[PDB]
Amino acid sequence: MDIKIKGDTIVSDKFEAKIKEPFIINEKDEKKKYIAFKMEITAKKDDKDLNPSSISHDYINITQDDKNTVNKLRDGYLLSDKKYKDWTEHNQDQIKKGKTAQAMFIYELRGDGNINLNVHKYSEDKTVDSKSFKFSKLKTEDF
Amino acid sequence: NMDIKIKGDTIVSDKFEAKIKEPFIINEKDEKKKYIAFKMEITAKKDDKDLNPSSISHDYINITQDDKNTVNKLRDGYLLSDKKYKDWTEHNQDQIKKGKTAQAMFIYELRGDGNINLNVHKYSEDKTVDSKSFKFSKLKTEDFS
Repeated sequence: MDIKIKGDTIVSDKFEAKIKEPFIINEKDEKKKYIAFKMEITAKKDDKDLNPSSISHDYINITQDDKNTVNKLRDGYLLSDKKYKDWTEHNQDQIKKGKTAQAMFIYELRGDGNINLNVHKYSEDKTVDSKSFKFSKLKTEDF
Repeated sequence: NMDIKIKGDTIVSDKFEAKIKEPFIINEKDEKKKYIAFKMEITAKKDDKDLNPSSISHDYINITQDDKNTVNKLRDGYLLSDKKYKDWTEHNQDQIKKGKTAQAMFIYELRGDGNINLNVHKYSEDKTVDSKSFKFSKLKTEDFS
């Protein structure tokens, strides 16, 4: 199945995610930082696999530039989430054929280099399209 | 298809060069198992997502160890934690930029106390193309808990 990024929007036969502007969660308690990608995913088929968590798992790689390497970023988990419940409460739940839900995906930052959102077809993780974000210009929310 | 060599203490290919730091044993004291550790300074020579250290070792390196009747293929090791070697393992999965060099470390599960051979083989075919040997007797050995 084929996949693209159109401006600010991921596009596939099965779904479209609108990438809201990402930002840092500064987890002040354990001096760790995450990058958070809010998104408005709208399901285009009826398919139990179409939950946001397994979308991101299935089709998205985040990486972050660094002095000698290009760093793959791990999935982030937050101690609690009263804060973002509005955007996470459906990260596990399937999306109805016509409908749109809010999702948010967290990755564990390491460094301060620019970020790349990559997109890859289901099986193969060769990057098919990408979007980059200047780190310097991302807004940063504490915890 | 791509060609490969060992020059002294260094691996050489069109895509990269690894410097083989002197290897050594991790004695995992908790589960009475030993590993051989190859620290390395890999420097990428192309731009290529496949060029991460893990998949290099996988793609191009066989370790073996001599034994009384056989010559033993050594498995890939995994350590319980790795605060200890984070310096050398944190990038084992990540790609290396066209001109840059990163520290990698590859662990193999020892079986026996025979001498070690590092073999090198082209991408597809695993016929050894070049090799280096290390006398086991003289390797330094670092514990763990």
